[PDB]
Amino acid sequence: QKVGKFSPEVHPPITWQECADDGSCKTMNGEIVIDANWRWVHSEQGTNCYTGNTWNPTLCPDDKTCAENCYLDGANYESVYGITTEDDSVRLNFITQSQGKNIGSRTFLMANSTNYQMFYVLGQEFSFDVDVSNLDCGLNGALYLVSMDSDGGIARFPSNEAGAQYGTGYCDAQCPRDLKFISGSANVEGWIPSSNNPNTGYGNHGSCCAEMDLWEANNMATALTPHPCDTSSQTVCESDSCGGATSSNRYGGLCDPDGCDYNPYRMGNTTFFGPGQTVDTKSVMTVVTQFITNDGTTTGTLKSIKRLYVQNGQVISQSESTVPGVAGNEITEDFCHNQKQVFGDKDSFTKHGGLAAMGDALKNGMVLVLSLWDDYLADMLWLDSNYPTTSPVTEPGVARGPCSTSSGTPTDVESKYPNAYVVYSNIKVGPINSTFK
Ligand SMILES: *[C@@H]1O[C@H](CO)[C@@H](O)[C@H](O)[C@H]1NC(C)=O
Ligand SMILES: *[C@@H]1O[C@H](CO)[C@@H](O)[C@H](O)[C@H]1NC(C)=O
Repeated sequence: QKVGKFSPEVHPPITWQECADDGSCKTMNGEIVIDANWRWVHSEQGTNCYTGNTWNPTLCPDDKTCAENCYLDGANYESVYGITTEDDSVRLNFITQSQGKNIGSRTFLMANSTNYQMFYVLGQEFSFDVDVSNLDCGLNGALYLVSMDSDGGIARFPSNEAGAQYGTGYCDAQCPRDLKFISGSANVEGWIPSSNNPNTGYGNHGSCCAEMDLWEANNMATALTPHPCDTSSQTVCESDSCGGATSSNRYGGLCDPDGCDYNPYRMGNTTFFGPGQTVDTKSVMTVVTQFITNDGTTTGTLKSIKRLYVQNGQVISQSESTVPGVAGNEITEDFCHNQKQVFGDKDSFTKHGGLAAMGDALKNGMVLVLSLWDDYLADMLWLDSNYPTTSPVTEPGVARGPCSTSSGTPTDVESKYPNAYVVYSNIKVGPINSTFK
């Protein structure tokens, strides 16, 4: 992608902290960039290169031609995308009106104006605070890690002239082909609009990546899900090599589209995560995610992922799995194997390396994503509600939340909750047990 000049790109700044065993935590300055896919893509004096879910056929006949012709540009974070920052806090609004109608956003935490803040959390812990009280079923405020390049693909693909500044170089375990710019080129070739989503379509190329879903939730449900890949860093895909939820064969690819999820509701305890419940979604909460290794050091193999919450001065641990025979409250090899077994989902997790593989991604740098969206693929029924909708409720793994099968249809949630939003704050990174108590 090339760089336009109609608006300057100003990242709204955010603080976060780095802790030590003490409990002492030092303040680190950072800033937030919107994903390139939400940007206006225009010609020298555009004239859109991309409107709705369809490219400009004259401006973008090919990837090479479109790369010559089209430019990324600066984003008005508040007035257009509903994005603001407040000391340690970031807020993302769902529906924001201006010249156009914006639905949600995907953003990344940057260290400086040109580079993503890489995190190294193997044997470490990652903590943050979140307000999901103004979210409802159908919505998903996601906070997660991906194996992106610090620079946004500039070093590997010089034709990319914008880089991490303009939020380029995205990838994940879904190996997504909806990205307009992949690897220094456009992805207009072989574009097919989405069947239900009027904003997205899919080109002949995708962007594979490891993915550690720390947090995907609304006020009714949450999910912690590692997604390993055969190879860890950003790999490009051709069309049907991809796999992923978007494609027609989701498992014919190099990454795991499902992951080893832990959802308390899905694992049996239906009075743990929700409004007025053990972990009370009506109020702000701290979300701790430890990453235990073999030797308890930063160099060992990822043995376990532990979840602790902190609310109102009380440490509250992850609730157990009452599913037989799926034991514990931690994500491990043995838990994941029995999970996939007992639930009857394809064990794509192990096929692509499992937790060992996911540790390897974490061993290298991974970038922090903060996002908020509704789901056009599955109406978010895999997070809240019963999935698949046809199967019996009481069948193990079917019920993931207390929400209707009929809810979460994008048109309804966009019509119902235009003032909905998420709040991410109080981001701390340090040794196990160093970011709370
Ligand atoms: C951003 O941080 C990276 C990593 O240290 C560095 O390579 C780059 O030069 C930085 N940019 C600055 C300080 O302007
Ligand atoms: C649900 O989880 C909570 C939190 O650990 C626990 O106190 C409660 O016993 C669980 N419910 C059942 C039926 O075990």
